[PDB]
Amino acid sequence: EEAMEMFREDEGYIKEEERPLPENEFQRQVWLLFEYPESSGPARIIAIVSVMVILISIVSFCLETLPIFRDENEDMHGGGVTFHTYSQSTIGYQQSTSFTDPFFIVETLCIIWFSFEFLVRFFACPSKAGFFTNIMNIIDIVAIIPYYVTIFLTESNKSVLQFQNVRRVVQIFRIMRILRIFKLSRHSKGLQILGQTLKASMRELGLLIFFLFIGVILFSSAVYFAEADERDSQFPSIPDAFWWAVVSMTTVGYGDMVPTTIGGKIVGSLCAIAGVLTIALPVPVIVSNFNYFYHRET
Amino acid sequence: EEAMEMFREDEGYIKEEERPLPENEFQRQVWLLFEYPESSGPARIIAIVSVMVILISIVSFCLETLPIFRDENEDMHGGGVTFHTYSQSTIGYQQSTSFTDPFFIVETLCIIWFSFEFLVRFFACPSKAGFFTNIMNIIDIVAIIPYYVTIFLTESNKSVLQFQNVRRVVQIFRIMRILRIFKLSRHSKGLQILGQTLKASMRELGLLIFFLFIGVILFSSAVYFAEADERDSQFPSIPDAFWWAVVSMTTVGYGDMVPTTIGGKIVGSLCAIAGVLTIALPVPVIVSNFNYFYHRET
Amino acid sequence: EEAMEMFREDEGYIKEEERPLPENEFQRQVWLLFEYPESSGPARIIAIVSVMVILISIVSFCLETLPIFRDENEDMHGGGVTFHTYSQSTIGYQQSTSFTDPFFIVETLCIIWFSFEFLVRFFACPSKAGFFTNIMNIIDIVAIIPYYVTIFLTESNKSVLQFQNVRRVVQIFRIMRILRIFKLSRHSKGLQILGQTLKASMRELGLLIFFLFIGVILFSSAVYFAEADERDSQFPSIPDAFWWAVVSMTTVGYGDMVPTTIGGKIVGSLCAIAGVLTIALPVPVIVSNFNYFYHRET
Amino acid sequence: EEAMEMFREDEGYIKEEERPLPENEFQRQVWLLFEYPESSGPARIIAIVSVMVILISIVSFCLETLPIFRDENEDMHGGGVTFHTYSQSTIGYQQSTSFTDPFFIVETLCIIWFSFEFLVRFFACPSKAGFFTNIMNIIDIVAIIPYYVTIFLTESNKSVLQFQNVRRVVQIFRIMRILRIFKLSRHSKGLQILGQTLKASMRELGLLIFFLFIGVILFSSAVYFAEADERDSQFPSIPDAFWWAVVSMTTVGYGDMVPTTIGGKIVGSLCAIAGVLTIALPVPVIVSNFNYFYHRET
Repeated sequence: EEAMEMFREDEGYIKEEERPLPENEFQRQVWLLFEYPESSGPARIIAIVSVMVILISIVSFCLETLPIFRDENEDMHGGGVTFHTYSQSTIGYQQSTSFTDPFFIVETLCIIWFSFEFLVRFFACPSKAGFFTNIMNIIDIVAIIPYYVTIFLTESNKSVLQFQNVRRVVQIFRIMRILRIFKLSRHSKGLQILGQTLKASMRELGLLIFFLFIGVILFSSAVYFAEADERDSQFPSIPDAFWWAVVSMTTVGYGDMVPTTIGGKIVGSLCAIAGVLTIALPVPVIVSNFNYFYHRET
Repeated sequence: EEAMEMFREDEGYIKEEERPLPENEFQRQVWLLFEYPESSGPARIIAIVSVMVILISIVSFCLETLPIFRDENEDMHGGGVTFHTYSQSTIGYQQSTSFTDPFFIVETLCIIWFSFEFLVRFFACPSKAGFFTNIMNIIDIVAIIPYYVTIFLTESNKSVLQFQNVRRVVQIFRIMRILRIFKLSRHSKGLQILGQTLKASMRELGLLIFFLFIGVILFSSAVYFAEADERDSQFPSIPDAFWWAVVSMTTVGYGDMVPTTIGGKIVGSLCAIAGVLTIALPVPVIVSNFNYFYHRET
Repeated sequence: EEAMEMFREDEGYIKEEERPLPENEFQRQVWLLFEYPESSGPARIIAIVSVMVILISIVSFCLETLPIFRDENEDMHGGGVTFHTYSQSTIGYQQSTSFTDPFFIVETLCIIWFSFEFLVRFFACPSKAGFFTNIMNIIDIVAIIPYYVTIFLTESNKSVLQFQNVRRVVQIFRIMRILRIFKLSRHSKGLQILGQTLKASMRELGLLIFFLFIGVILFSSAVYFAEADERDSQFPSIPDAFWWAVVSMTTVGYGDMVPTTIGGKIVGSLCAIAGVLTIALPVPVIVSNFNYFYHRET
Repeated sequence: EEAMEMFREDEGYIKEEERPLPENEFQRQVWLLFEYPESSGPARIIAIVSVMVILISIVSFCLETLPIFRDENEDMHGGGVTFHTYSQSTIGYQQSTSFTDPFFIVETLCIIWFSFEFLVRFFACPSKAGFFTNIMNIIDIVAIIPYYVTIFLTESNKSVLQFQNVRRVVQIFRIMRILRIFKLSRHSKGLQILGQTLKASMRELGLLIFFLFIGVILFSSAVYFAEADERDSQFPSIPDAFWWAVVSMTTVGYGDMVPTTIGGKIVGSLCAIAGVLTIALPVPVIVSNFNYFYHRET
């Protein structure tokens, strides 16, 4: 049994996964209801629920921004900014105990599900200390927080001049809601394969960014000086032209700004070729890993 | 003979195709005239006809939309909308027993060929009940339908206020004519290989769309809030910015809308790289299958 | 010696190249001076000359079009059209026995080299009948012809009303000069490998064009009807939208015309993905051949 | 020991690296402090310093161009040109013994490090003659020079009418500062793998450029004549259209100029496909080498 384990690790057939139960025999049993969808029919249903749950939050998150509805705000004409209208304009919902804001309800509804997932999952974990080394528990935590950041801003604060301390910092938090989408990782097998391919390429991915950081700087400058002697130049500075080379090394290619001089085109056309020769060097490094981690289940 | 068949299936040399005739001995014989082009010279000719047939419909379909001819319509100046002018403007041809509309003739001509293909092929099929599991018979059916839907709209309807019930539903049908192009599958060997490669990738293709659906939502939002505090922003909402990230993860890159702020470019430039790292993960999954299904004839 | 040749052909080590000399013993000897650069120092020199010759013609061809010089034409203001100014405006040079046009000299100089290559190569060929099956002799012929087509229009014609018979047909010929660039094939080893890779892919390349021809039609139509109900639509017809889908299946992506409606974007964004899934299916079919034909010299 | 070395070279396990010390025993000992970071803690620190050094110069180089600061120049309004304001406008810093220009200090500070790297590295080299064959010493030299070219222009010249001799030649030098970024090659292992992959591809890379040079010329001309008979054409000449085909063979795709005629689109759409069939032929030639040179450390 000892030289067989050294054989499979060389082979890579290393599956040491053994889910220990919580030992309560119902603290154990209910734990497996929320750790394994394959134990029963209703065990699937929880996954069937929670996968659908995340989508409901997202559509509710995206529709707040819609100008059928953000133009149907408290500032439907958009004249000033109030302390209570800051929530309708920079938090995207109207907090009220009456809760006439429909989205503010729908936002809140999923959070009740997420904690009752998570907290019940926290109380029934066998491994208590190493709970926060698991990455698929971290996303659970970061999801539920700007909910509470919203409320403590509303409940605790009864004062003036709070926007001069932190107001766009609140607007940062309105983004960071967006990484609730990573909660699908617990359900998709395939999204974890991305999560492992990146985990197995964190140095070779750094070959890409560093080779692009070289490519950006070299050709942003070299086009800036060939487009230098215009009064009418589209390239005012070199950190303007960092936007230009990533538009043209990644071959997206926009048209917002394009070189105009005879030299700036000759410079500009090398950068089109060299972006192929910068992305494609460490891409098949990655994709061979992803192909390997995909069929590694077989 | 028993352990040889288990050998070839492991190998993949599994060709169990055996075309049974219809047994009529002319019901059988004429069936093979319209199932196999290789039985005779004229057996090729039917395929040589029917391949040329489909093209004639397409050019006749596309030229209806041309403003040498849709501007040479009954509303050549475009003032109003009549019940009979709905056919020339939303069905694309003028139905008449005189049939002065030339395209309306040419459209009708191919349909006579298609049924006389199909209906004769229906009566001479050996497999009678399993006729509608064959996908290359489904396209035959979907081709001939909006022809009849056009006529029943003309024949049965003599009444007022029909556009308030279904008029854009008619305009849907004018699209669905377009999938007559898939009828070439019966003739091209290579188009069926695409039909099989997709048939062997319907989960791994779903890795692509789901990894892109992740990529779209994450960066559409993250550019929306870095482009937030403009009165002059090109990004009014987040479902506006779903158009933006598929223009920029697929590296098409249009120029209709591009970020402008300092933050929106830094967000916007990550999304150029990440679209490479989203398409290219399950593409060589597919292309290895297609290369495998191509030479599988050898 | 017989089962060794069957071995190498299976292997692919099939090099039956045996250059028979012209047998004149100076017709033979001068032949190797103009077929093999490796026989001597001066044998290289002709190859060094003729490679430099082609470039001289090209720069002379491209500079005619330059508006430092085509605006310095006989119609420097561009008011009318003369029969003698047709050469300076649609043949790009001024033919005269004085030949004051400098480019018209430089154009003429190279043709003297090409024939004295070719005609001397014609008279000293061992194989006289199969001379015109060799493709690298066809390019020799097609190069020298529109030179003579230029002169016969000048020399033979002294009459009126020739532009109503053929005038843009002359302008066709001014293009077809451009395939003089393929004359480098006799000199580059690498350009012939492209010439062989295409020669070994003429069916599998046809998988690409036909899969793209499917992709173009299916999405040009499907965006035309989602962009139909505008008075302000960017898509007037469907053969307008053939330009649109090759801008967007090949992911070039211009911005001349982009969909605007909610449906036209959803249609338009599928076509971005599907162009990856159309180019990349028969590309590694080709590139595996090119990699094979490249190192086939080793 | 003799047939083992012939074995490893076939294998490619050829590591003949033997760093001979300078033999001074402190000239030797200090040499390893500036050639090997792995000898000690402080040996790392010099590499930790000098990697951070280069970045400081770059940010200082890029920020000079910023119109928070180049508009805060001596010509903050930009009316004329002085002999002393040429440094603030075309050398990017204000040279003085007072040195009130802050960047001109920060520029100067890094050069003191680079020479004290290099000159100390020069005096302690074992190999003195072949010092300038090593490429990672050339980059050291070309870095430090336009610093001195700046000073000798200021120190030696006290005269008039120097701009009519060389003024944009000075502006050339302001670019050539930019290749100080290649100094990271001594530190990154991965950037040298790029440096070796290009060193192992200098003929096969030339397959790419020459196949593109063919592709550019053939389609720039062929679109010029299909877009010829406009008064309103976007393509004035053929070397205008060299910018067009590299925008469209590399599939960047800008929108600055796009064909408009019916023929110019049919020409223009072939060039989209053919740029895929020109980049992708010698790319996996390269990327296989880079993948090989990456893991060649293992």
